[PDB]
Amino acid sequence: MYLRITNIVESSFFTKFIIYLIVLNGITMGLETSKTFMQSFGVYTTLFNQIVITIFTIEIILRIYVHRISFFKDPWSLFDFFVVAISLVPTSSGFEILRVLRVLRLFRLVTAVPQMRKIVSALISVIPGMLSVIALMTLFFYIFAIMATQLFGERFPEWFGTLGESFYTLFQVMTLDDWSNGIVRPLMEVYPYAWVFFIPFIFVVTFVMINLVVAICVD
Amino acid sequence: MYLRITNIVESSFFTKFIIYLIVLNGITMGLETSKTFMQSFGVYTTLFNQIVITIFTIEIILRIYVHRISFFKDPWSLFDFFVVAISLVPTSSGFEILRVLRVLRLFRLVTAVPQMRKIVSALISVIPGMLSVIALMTLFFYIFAIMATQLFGERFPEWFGTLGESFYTLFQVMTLDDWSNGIVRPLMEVYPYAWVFFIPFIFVVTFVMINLVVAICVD
Amino acid sequence: MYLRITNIVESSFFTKFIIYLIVLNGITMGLETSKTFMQSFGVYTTLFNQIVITIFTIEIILRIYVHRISFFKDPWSLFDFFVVAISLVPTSSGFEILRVLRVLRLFRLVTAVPQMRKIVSALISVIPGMLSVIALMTLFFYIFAIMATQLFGERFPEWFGTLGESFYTLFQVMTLDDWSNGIVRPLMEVYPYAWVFFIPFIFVVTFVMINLVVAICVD
Amino acid sequence: MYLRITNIVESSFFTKFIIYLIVLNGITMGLETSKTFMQSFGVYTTLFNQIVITIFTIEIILRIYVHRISFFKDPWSLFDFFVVAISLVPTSSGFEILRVLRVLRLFRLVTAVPQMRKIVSALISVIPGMLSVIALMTLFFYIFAIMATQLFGERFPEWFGTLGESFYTLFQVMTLDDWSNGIVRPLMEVYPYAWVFFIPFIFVVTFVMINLVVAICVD
Ligand SMILES: [Ca+2]
Ligand SMILES: [Ca+2]
Repeated sequence: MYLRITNIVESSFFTKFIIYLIVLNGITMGLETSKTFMQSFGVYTTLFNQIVITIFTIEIILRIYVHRISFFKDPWSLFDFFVVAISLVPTSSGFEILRVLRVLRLFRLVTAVPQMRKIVSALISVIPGMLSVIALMTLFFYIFAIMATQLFGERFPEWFGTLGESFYTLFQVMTLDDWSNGIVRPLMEVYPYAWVFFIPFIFVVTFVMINLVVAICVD
Repeated sequence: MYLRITNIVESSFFTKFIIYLIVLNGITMGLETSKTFMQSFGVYTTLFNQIVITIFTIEIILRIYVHRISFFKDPWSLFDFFVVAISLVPTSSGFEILRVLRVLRLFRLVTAVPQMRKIVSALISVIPGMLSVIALMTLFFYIFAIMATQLFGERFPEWFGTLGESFYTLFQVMTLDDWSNGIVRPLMEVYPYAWVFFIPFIFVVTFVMINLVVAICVD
Repeated sequence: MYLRITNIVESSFFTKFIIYLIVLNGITMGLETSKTFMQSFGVYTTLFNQIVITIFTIEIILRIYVHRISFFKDPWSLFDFFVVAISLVPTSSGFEILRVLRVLRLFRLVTAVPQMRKIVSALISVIPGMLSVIALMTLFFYIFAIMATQLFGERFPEWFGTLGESFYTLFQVMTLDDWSNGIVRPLMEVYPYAWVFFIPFIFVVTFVMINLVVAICVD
Repeated sequence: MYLRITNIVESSFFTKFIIYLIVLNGITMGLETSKTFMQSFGVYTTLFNQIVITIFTIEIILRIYVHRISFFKDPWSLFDFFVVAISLVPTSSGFEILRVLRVLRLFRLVTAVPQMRKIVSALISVIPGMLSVIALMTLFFYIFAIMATQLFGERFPEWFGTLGESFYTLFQVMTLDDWSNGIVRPLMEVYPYAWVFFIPFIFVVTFVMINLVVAICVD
């Protein structure tokens, strides 16, 4: 039966049928948003949902026999596995993000339609070039986050109280989001010199970020 | 009579006369802004305004006898038709926005003068080389918007209570506009881990946007 | 005496004596900032000021005989002229920005030193290859600023009440400064669809602004 | 004994031992953040600290014999000296920032690992080609910072009261951080024309900054 299924799975109709399902479960998920819609068609949607989930595991099962090892060395395939697997944990127990993480299957429209794959791959491929910088920065954030925690977290614990909090705040300053009126001006009412910590921080982090982008507009 | 009017329409004087009317009507519309000016010279204005609208329909009528089907295959011509069209719907009934949409005719200055046409066309021309990415993002926004609506819309309905609102709020975070003190910090007072949703959201969306820009610094 | 002075003006000493004065008057102007310093050495620096103002007029006079018509066709010279002229208008009368515009002379350090001149000129020269774009944008701002005034000015006059106000607010949205929580969200409490005006406005304006930057990276 | 140690220092083991210490002290410094961890194992980590600081000075001592004048002409080497030196200054007296500045030693992970050194060097190397522009801006900031102090510092001393504050505030406008609702709109409630100072300021400073990035995508 091997070549029978290898001709079912690999068939245009099979793929195009999967894609047709994604776009339907996709649409169906944007409807599960309406409290109104659930009070009229809630049952329709939960069933339709459970259905598609089977169809996708059947498919993923079929897909595996036709590929075996070759499959668990395909990024795109692994993805579909894990995404469907997430969708498999029952509508219960554990955390509830799993019920929410289900909507990740709409990312299959990327995986199971070229052009997306291409563009996605075009994007991801840039990442290796950045890891030298990214590393540098994370060391930097780690260093400043520590300094910040022990300079400001006594009077300003919301913002710098914990190593993690400083990380968050520092990230915020880096996105330049409300950094002066929101954060540094307050700090200064107590620690006049706080500007000496944040202006340099901003220069460095924005400098690095400009290089990093110019780096990507060459490779 | 055709070649008579073809010579009239194609005549530089005709074009330049149109362009002259635009720069007059534009100035007129900026004066229609002043409550003072309208009490003084509102009469002068509304008639000069209606006059121009006639002239522009006559022109557009003339312009079609001289181009026929070639016209409705011209972007710029279509534009002008559709723009003057808007301005034709009476100063009453339906949606008061129409009366306001009238000012779109000042975009005829773009259409009736080249170099503008050049620059605009230069701009537009970049779009198709972006649609692979734009689509990618929209799928992303769509996925996260749904996730957010079901993660935060109960305690935070202004911001996430609805698919639309999540779209809006998500866009706002993307523009990095007041995203931390304005939104995530609040969110966190209830959902400590909301940073796990938004920091990734921010990296991705910002990354994509950098690639999209560099993509245009190649083509 | 012509060639005598033509040898004084062109003299490296003279030029370097000018640059020396600038850096002093510059230093002197940052000292004039302190209320304390003025209560000690105010009279010192006021005279020192009037002194330098003469020296600079003497020079610009000498500079003219030596160059005549050639001088009033030099950007950098015209500048130096006008910036000294401002510094000549009596310490009284009219507007008091003239007392404040006097600090523009420190821009002579840009004029009187190359590399600065190089860099300034390098910058400026990019401008003509932007005017096509700048025009487009200004037309756009003018169009939207009009729409906005007659759509939100009635309920929201601080922000859109006047053509100028809308220009201002629009600029602010363009810099993406506090635009959603600060403006569009309030707007929406009254005009639910105001998002329809501002999201597009942002796309256009930021798209256009990105192209304009990529233009300056191929020129 | 010279060549004996020149084979100790210049050994793989040595370097990799140093790197191993950094990553350990680094982890130790993130644990010193927790008030909990300090009430438990504070003693462990305070000793561990003095230990590493010894090892590092011994190493730096060794490193100098093996290198002499070649060492105090290596950026990276000088760094480690200075950084370790700061870490030597007793746990008392003067200012406490010295105690905090100690965490700068984690920058040795950059000093003492290539690729980092490469990437950092890549970045720093870009700087000299910016000094022409940077200079320009600092003159510009200085000129406007002075202007602002005398136009707004009387009614608005938090923001422009002192030369320094104006620098700070102006910097903030440059990052476009809450500049309109936070600063200019208020300023305008008293000085209607303040927009005539800040909008130009913003174009110039943003324009320049755009070029400066385009420069770094050519050099
Ligand atoms: Ca803000
Ligand atoms: Ca902001």
